[PDB]
Amino acid sequence: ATRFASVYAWNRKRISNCVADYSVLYNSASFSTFKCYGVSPTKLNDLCFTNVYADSFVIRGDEVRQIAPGQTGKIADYNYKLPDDFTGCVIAWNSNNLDSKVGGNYNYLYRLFRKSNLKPFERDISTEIYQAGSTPCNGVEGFNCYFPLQSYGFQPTNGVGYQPYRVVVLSFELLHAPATVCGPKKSTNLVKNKCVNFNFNGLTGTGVLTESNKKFLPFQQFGRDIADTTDAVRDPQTLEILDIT
Amino acid sequence: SYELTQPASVSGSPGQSITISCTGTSSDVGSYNLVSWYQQHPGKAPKLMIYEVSKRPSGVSNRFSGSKSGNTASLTISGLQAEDEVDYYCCSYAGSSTWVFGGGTKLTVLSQPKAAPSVTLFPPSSEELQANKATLVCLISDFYPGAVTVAWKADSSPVKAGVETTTPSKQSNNKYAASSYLSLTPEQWKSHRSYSCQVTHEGSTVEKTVAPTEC
Amino acid sequence: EVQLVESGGGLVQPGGSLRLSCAASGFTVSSNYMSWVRQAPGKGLEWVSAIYSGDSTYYADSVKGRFTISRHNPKNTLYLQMNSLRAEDTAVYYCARLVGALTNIVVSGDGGAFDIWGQGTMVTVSSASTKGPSVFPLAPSSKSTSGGTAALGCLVKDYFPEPVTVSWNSGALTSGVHTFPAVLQSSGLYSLSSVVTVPSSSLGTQTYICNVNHKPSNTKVDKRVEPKSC
Repeated sequence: ATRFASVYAWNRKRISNCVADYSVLYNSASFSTFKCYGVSPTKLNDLCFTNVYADSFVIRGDEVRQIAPGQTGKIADYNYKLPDDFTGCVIAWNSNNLDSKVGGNYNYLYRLFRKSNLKPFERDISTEIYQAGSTPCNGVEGFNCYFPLQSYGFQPTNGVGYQPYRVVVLSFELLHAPATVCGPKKSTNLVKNKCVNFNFNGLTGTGVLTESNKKFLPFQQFGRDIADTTDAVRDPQTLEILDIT
Repeated sequence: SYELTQPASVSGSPGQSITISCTGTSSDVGSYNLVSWYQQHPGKAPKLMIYEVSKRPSGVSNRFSGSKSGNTASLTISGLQAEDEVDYYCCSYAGSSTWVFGGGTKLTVLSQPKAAPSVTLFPPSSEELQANKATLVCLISDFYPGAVTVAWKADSSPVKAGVETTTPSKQSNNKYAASSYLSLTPEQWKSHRSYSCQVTHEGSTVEKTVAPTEC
Repeated sequence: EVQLVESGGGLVQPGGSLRLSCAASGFTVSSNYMSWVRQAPGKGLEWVSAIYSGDSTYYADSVKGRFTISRHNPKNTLYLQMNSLRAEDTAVYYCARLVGALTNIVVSGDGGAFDIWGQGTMVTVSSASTKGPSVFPLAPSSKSTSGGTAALGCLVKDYFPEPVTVSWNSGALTSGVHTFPAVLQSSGLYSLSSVVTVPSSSLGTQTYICNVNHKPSNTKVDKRVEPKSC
C-alpha cells in the first residue's frame, strides 16, 4: 500500500473466506524483522484461524523492540499495545525508500502523553491534553497542555534507528466459528488406471480412478450407493465424474 | 501594567519564620501550580530559588519554600540570614501561555548591627571652578538600613535651593551606599568659608569641614 | 558554559526601533523554552514574550503587536525587535530560559522557572539626544591623607543616558571599585562619584587616571586625579 497511517492512527480491516499464502513472502524476502509470536511460522498456510483482522502503520526504526507481547515502551504504553500472548505475527522492513522524502517525512506522528496503560488491539485516537498534576491549561499550548502528537521526522539522511519501517499487526483470535482464510492447498494432479492412495477434500480412500457412464446433479461431490461404498466421485478440479474401485 | 499583588515590605528575625504572599487572579494562580519565587539583586538578574510550588530544588538552600492556597499564594520562609535582603518577586503562569511577575517585596532584616558611616566631604575639582560651576560631593557609605534625611549646613546656614534626597542602594557585602550632590556657583564658593555635609542616618550626624582652596 | 548575553541597548528615539540579541549559551534555543523579562532598575519585574522550542511566539498584553521576537536555531541567539516604543520602556531587558519538560531539570510535573541568567541591557527610550560627560576629578582631602584612608575621586557629571562602568588605571585596580549609583537631578543630568580606598603611600607615584567611558556618547574621558598641590 502506497499510503499508511500513524501508530496511534492505525486502521483495522478484516479478510475472511479466501486463500492467502503467507510463506510466499519468504523467498520474496523484502524483510528486515521477520517474526511470529506464540505459533510456528511454517504451518500458517497449513492450518488457519478465524477473525483474521489486519493492521498497518509506520514505525521509527529504533522502537522495533517495543513490539513484543507485554514489553512496554513508546508504542505499547502510549501508541499501540499488543497484549500478553499476542496471537499473530509482526514483520517489519524499511520504508525510507518510498514512505519518506527529503527534509523529513513530517506527516506521521506518535502519541506520548496519556495518563494510563492501553488495551489489547486498542485504537487510542483522541483529542485529549495531558496533566501531570491537577491543574490543566486554558487552551493555549504551555507547560502542561502536552498535545501528545509530536511530529516524526524521516529524512533520507538519518541514522539506522531513525528510519520509517513498514510494519503490520496480524490481529488474530480463536472463537469457534465458521472457517475463514487459509493457505492455498497444494493441488497435485491426478493419476488413472493404477492402484493408488488419494486424499480428496476431507474424505479419502485408496483404489483405482477410472471414468464412469452415469451423470451427476449440479451439487454433488461423491456418491455412495449401498452401505457407504463411496465409489462415484466427481473430481474437484475438472468437475468430471470418476469411479472408485 | 500587569503584575502580581504583594505587600511591598515584610520583616523578620534571624532563625525564625515569615510568609510572603502572592495574590493574583482567577487565571494565573487559581488554576495553575506555577507560583515561582526569584531572588533579584538590584542591578543584577534574579536568582532561581522556588519553582514547582510544593517541590524543592537540588542542593539549593532550604531557607525558601513556596505554598499555594487558591488565588492567594505564599512563600513560607524559615530561617532568615543576612543574605535575604534583596528584591523578591513571585512569578505565575498567567494563563493562555502568558506570564506575570510580582509587585516586589522588600524584606527588611532586623537585629543587624548598624555601622557608623565614614564621612568625608569633598571639594570639587580644579577643572570645574574654571568652567564657572561647582559641586558639593557628599558621599555616604557603610550605613544600615536605608533611612536618610538631607539637611545641608553652609556656614551656619541651611541650604534648601535644590535639596535632593536619595533612595537606598545595596552594596555587595549586605551594606548600603549613597551619593549626594549639591551644585553651587564658584562666585558663591569662595564667599562661604567652610562647608559641611550633615546627613542624619538613623539619628546621628557627622560633618567634615572643607574650605575653598588657598591656591 | 551557561551564559546569557544581553547588550545592544542605547539611544533610541520614541518612534524608532532596536533589535536586541540574547546570545544564549550553555544550551540551545532550538530545543529549550525562552522568555524575555523587562524591568526598570530596582522596580518590578515585567514579562514580555514567550517563544517556545520550535518557534511558537506568545506575547504579553501591551507588547501584543508591538515587540517582535525572533531566533536562529544553529546560531542560538534570542532577538528582540521592538516596534511602537513608549515612554514607559525605560527598563532593563533580561532574557531568561523558561523551564519546561524539555528543559533538563524537570522530569514530571510542571516546570516553569528561569534558572540561567544574564546581565540585562540598557535600552533608553527618551526624546533627549546625545551629550558627552563632564568628568570632574575630585581632589583628595589632606585630613584623610593624614588619616591613611586616602579618599580621591572623579565626578562623572552631566551625562545621558545610562551607564558608565567605571574602571581604574587600565583596569588593573579591583579592590575598592565601588561606583555609587546616581541620583535623578533636577537638571536631568546623571552624576556619579567614584572613591576607591587605595593606600595613601601611592599618592603622586601611582598615576591616578580613572577610566571613564560613556558608551552612548562615544566619549572616553582620560582624566587625572591630582592631590592638593600649589
